[PDB]
Order: sequence, then structure tokens, then C-alpha cells
Amino acid sequence: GWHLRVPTTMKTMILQSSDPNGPLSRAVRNQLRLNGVDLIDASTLRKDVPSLRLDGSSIQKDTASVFQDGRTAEYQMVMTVHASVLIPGHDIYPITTKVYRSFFDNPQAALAKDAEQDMIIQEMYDKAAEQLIRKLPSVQVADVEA
Amino acid sequence: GDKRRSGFLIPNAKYSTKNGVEFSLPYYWNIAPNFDATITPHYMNKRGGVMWENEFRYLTQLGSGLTEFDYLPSDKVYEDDHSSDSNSRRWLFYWNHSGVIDQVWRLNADYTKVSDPDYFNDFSSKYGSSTDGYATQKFSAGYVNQNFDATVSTKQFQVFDRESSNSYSAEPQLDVNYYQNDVGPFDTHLYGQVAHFVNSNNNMPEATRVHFEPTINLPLSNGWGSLNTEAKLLATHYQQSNLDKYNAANGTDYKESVSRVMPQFKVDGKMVFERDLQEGFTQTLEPRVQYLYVPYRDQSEIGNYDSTLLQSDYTGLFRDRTYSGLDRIASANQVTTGLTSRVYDAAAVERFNISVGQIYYFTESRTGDDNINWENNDTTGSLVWAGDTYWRIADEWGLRGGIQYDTRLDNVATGNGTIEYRRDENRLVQLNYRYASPEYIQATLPSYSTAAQYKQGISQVGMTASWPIVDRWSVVGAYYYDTNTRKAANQMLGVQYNSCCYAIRLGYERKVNGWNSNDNGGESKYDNTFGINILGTQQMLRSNILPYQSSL
Ligand SMILES: CCCCCCCCOCCOCCOCCOCCO
Ligand SMILES: CCCCCCCCOCCOCCOCCOCCO
Ligand SMILES: CCCCCCCCOCCOCCOCCOCCO
Repeated sequence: GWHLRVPTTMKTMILQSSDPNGPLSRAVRNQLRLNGVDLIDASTLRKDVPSLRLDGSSIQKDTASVFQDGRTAEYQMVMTVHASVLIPGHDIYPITTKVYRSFFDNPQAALAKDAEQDMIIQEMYDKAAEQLIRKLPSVQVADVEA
Repeated sequence: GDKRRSGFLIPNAKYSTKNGVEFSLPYYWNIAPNFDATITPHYMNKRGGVMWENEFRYLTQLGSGLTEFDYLPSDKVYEDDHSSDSNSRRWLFYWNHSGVIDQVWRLNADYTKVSDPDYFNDFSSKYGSSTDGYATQKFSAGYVNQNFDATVSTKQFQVFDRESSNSYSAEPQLDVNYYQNDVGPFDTHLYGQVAHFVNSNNNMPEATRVHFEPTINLPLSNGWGSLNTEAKLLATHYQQSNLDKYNAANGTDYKESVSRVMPQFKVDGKMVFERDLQEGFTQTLEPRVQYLYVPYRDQSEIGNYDSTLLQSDYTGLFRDRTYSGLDRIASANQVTTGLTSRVYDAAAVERFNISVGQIYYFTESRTGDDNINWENNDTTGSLVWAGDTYWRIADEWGLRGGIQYDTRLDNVATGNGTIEYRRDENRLVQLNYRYASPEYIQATLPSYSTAAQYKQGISQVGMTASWPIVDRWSVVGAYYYDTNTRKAANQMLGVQYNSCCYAIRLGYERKVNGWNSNDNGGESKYDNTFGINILGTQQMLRSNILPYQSSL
């Protein structure tokens, strides 16, 4: 009937970043480990193994909507993630991804809302990670004879 | 003193309704290559004085940080509105800090304190505006490395309301986490927390909560499917105090020592079916099923400190928590089912996405303190539905949306949609729309559904636009409109022109600021303001109370 479905070249891969223990780094490492991708350090000779560099990330929390009294009703956080796949000998390829989420505010339970803001952000860090790995197929096909 | 600097900055002028004419004359001081300061006299007309806005920035091995202190010795209008105390000084203090020392130590600070709740309503700045309902005061220091992390923090909040400023605070809060991935076929995950909750109101109860949560997870996957099981325990203990008065005021059965242990069983299966289309395009269809079981526990003797109802995104349907925090863990006997459909072009770029999901309840989700006034008493069945979508027709246009529906409300709970046309930084137009039903506000926010400011919910359209008319001139504007009241919430129009090296920038903004009592029911207060500022950057897009965010 209809056929059933990470490339073989990226079954072994390097993960490098200035903040290796950060939320984004651990999220990406966990997610790609779920896909069966083996992780090795750069201490190996490593000429055929591709690299996945995490350039940076930032969260921007702005007011999405406002009530009739001029107070925030719901915030919308946007996580921008910058990465780049490094294929040795075939130049680097940058990747960017966004995660848009939103939640209603409530100053009467501010602490609670903080616990929600920490819960969403974490989830976003995971979601972004997914959106980084699904774009690797688009980076593999970018390698064409020019 | 102040020398070895760059010099005076070019001043800027403003005319607003609450401050009158305003003249800011900044003065920059480059103390060192890694830290500097900025002193800004900011003269205000009808305020009757000069607010001194002080900024300082530093870059150290412990972290990068910024500190702000705005100070006005006396305010005339505020003295007219609040003439009880002769002291009329108004000020703001802000401190941001962030640093990762040796890739393990994490130092963070986000502190905001103001003199009165009506500060950000009158004085706008980068660190607050009229839309803020409370100021945050968080400190955090932790140690993080791969398999283990432990962070200690203190969280406080200054609520901007003279009648009801009751808000809890964690002083302090300890979060510990252990990980180990290859325990046979199981990935383990231990989580522990120790928190001490205190309130500004002494009549509210204090508590010391201890939480222990081990989580074992067995993930299996092949070529087409992925089945992941999970067992999680939730042990919690509460040492509460100061309960007699609160138990007298409200009909509650809070006790000093409360224990609660809950199991949790979750199973999550996922599949994927690829399907090839015309011209080398390739779509895919992924179904996902998840079963969740959590026994019921009577949590009526436990207080509420950091638990609030969550919103169900499409992925949020598969979440194993109804509330935040650890005070209200609802019972579960749920079956979530969902389906996603993506497409790709010849270059395998993800262009279009649709997600539709639902959850079916076998038994009702109880906590022991379920006083959420729903519109109807539907306890079981396919109650909650959700959906998301994203469309990219080319490199310029874009689209994204999402809607969450609930049968207990008999109306769509949440609904946002946004389309955007994005050439570059200077040329773009965006049209968005956000919606929240009165039933949603009534269910999630019991206190706001009574007042006329928040009763009818939200139905707000928005139009942002940055466009240059003449080849060298540039114009930008924004317009937000409320559908229920047929009134505008925020309007903006501004022009900018780079003559040679430094550009001139004129702007205008009108916004909802407050709510006017004593009327024929009630009306909204509006504030107008014009501004003149005299490198090539467009801060006008993010200068409104509803800043512009690119949706691609
Ligand atoms: C009341 C607060 C005063 C405390 C400030 C004392 C900070 C002293 O420790 C700073 C150590 O870091 C030295 C900064 O080195 C330059 C930064 O760039 C170095 C790149 O790693
Ligand atoms: C049937 C549902 C019951 C809920 C599951 C209870 C499981 C109790 O056993 C917990 C044991 O887990 C030990 C913690 O895992 C190790 C994490 O620490 C590793 C250190 O890096
Ligand atoms: C791995 C299961 C995937 C199949 C999806 C549907 C599962 C629905 O069956 C749930 C069985 O539990 C029924 C709950 O029974 C009512 C509660 O009382 C039983 C607790 O003792």
C-alpha cells in the first residue's frame, strides 16, 4: 500500500555548544538519543562524522492580548533557536527554528503562574529540539554537486 | 565626577497626557571596557520635577548584568490622588543578572521593585508598562551537569492592586534532579523538591512542602512505531501552620500535617505513514495514542501555593498534569488520541502542518477541592479538543493558528490565528486575531468574570505594518481593535528618516491605560503620547503595549 517511513550518515554525530549542560543542549541530546543517534566527543580523530553546533537561543515574552482595563490577559513567548550542521569539507549549514506558545496571566496567583511559565519554557525547549532534528533531512539534500 | 567617557547623548522629547511635556537629556559614562553607566535627567511638566533615570551595566566572570534606578523626589498629580501621606517620592529599582560559571554554576537574578502599584501605569520603560499586573522578584543559584542538577531559588511578587495584593512566595525553594539512561532497558529520572511558602498577608497560612518523585520510563521504537511506557510515583508531605483564622473565614479543612502519595501510569504509542505526492512533494501522517491513570486522593486539607489550571495546546493534551506546581494533582483515567499531518517540498523543507487531537475521560478528574464553576456538569466523554496549524507558501508569506475547545464550556475556550507577510526588517504587514470566551474566563479566573473589565473575554484583531513610502523615508504603524466593545485598544503611527548618519524618528501612540469607575457602568481610560528621538534599527515595532512578534 502506502509506504512507511534521521539519515544513515547522521547515525553517528557530534554535539557541541558553549553551554553543554543548558536546557536546550540537554533537550537536543535527549531527543536525538531517542532517534538512535550515537554521540561521540570531539576527542576522536573524527573526519567523516558530522557536527551539530548550537549557536544560541533566546526567549522573548511579549503581551499578546490586553483586557479592557489595560492589563495583560495572556503573554506569548517565542523561543528562537540558532544552530548549524558542520559537514567536514562541505562547508557549514545554518538552521533556525521558532516556537510560539502563549498562556493567560493572573496576578492573584503570581507564584503559580511562575510555575506555569517554567513548565511551558521547558516544553518549548523540547519542542524546538524536535524542530531541529526534523530539518536535518533538508540539510542532507542540500549537499549537491556544484 | 564622571570622565574618561564618550560624552552627552542627543536628548529626546515627548508630550503625553499624564506627564505633559518631557525632556530627557542622557549622559553616558564609559567607566571601563567591561562595565559602564548612564545618568539621564528626565524633566516632566505636570509632575513638577526631574526624574533621574540611572542605568548601569557590567560584564564579569560571574555573569553579565544590568541595574536600573529611576527616582522622582516628588509627584504633584500622585499627591493630588493620594494626599494621605506627605511623602510623594516615586521610584523604580531593577536588577537583571545571568551567568554560567565553568559550564556548571548558574547564577540568575530578575528583581523588580516599585514604590507604588501605579508606577508602571504612569512611567513607561523597558522594565515595565501599563500592561503589567505584578512585578517579579526572582533569585536563583544552582549547579547543573549532565546527569545531576540542584538549584536553590527565592521567588517573590509585588502585586499591583491596592485592595487585593495577596500573593504567595517561596522562601526558599530547592529543586534536585538525578538522571540515568541505561538502567537495563529503563531510563530513570529522580526529582525532589523542598519549598517553604509564606504570604504577605499574615492571615494566610504558611507551609513547608517536601516532594519526592521517582520516574521510570521504558522507551521502545523500531522503524515505523514508538511505544513508550512510564511509571511515576508522587510522594508529598505538608507541614502547614497558621490555619485557625483562615479555616474560620473559609469553609476549609486544612490540617497542619498532611501526607499524600499517588501512583501514575502512562503509555504513549506513536506511528508514522509517509505518502508521496505531485512534483516531488512528500506528506506524512502520524497518529498518537496515550493512556493515563492516576488514582484519586482527597486533597481538601492541602492549601494552594503554586497550582493553577493549565491551557491545553495540542501537545498539552498529552501532558500528565492538569494544574501547575504540586498542590493540586487531579485524578486521571484518560485516553488521549491525536493525529498530525505534515508536508514537505522536493528539498525536504517542512512547509505545512496540521494537528488535531482529543481526550476521552473514563471517570471524572477529581482533586478533593473541585470548585471550578463549569457551565454544565459533563464529567465523562470526549471533553477537550485541540488543534494547531502552520502554512508557509513561500519565503515571504506565512500563516499559523490554533484553537482549543471544551464541551464543559459549550464554546471554544482558546483561539488564535495569525497571517504575516515578511520581506525583511523594513517591509512587512501582519494580521492577527486572538479570542477567549467568557466561559473560559469564568472557569479559569474566578474573580475577574464578575467585574465588567474581564467578563466578556477577548475578541481582539490586530494589524501591524512597516512600510517605506518614499525611497528614503520610512513609516510604521499598528492598530488593535476589540470586537466585543467595537473599540480600539492600541493605535500607533510613526515615521523615521535617515538623512545622512543619524536618523530622526517621530512617533505617536494611544493606548488603554486604566478603567474609569463612576460612570453608566464603566469605561476605559485612554492615554495619548507623541515622541521625538534623534544606529539603523526599528524599535517602533516593539514600543507598543502589544509588541510586534514575527510569525514567519
Ligand atoms: C556590590 C557588588 C560588587 C561586587 C562586584 C565584584 C566582582 C568581582 O568579581 C569579578 C570577577 O570577574 C572578573 C571579570 O573579568 C573580566 C570579564 O571578562 C573576562 C572574560 O572571562
Ligand atoms: C504502578 C505505578 C507506581 C509508580 C512507580 C513507583 C516506582 C518506585 O520505584 C522507584 C525507584 O526508582 C529509583 C530512582 O531511579 C534512579 C534515579 O537516580 C539515578 C541517579 O542518577
Ligand atoms: C495500552 C492501552 C491502550 C488502549 C487505549 C484504550 C484503553 C482503555 O482501557 C482502559 C482500561 O481501564 C479501564 C478503567 O476502568 C474504570 C476504572 O476502574 C478501574 C480501576 O480499578
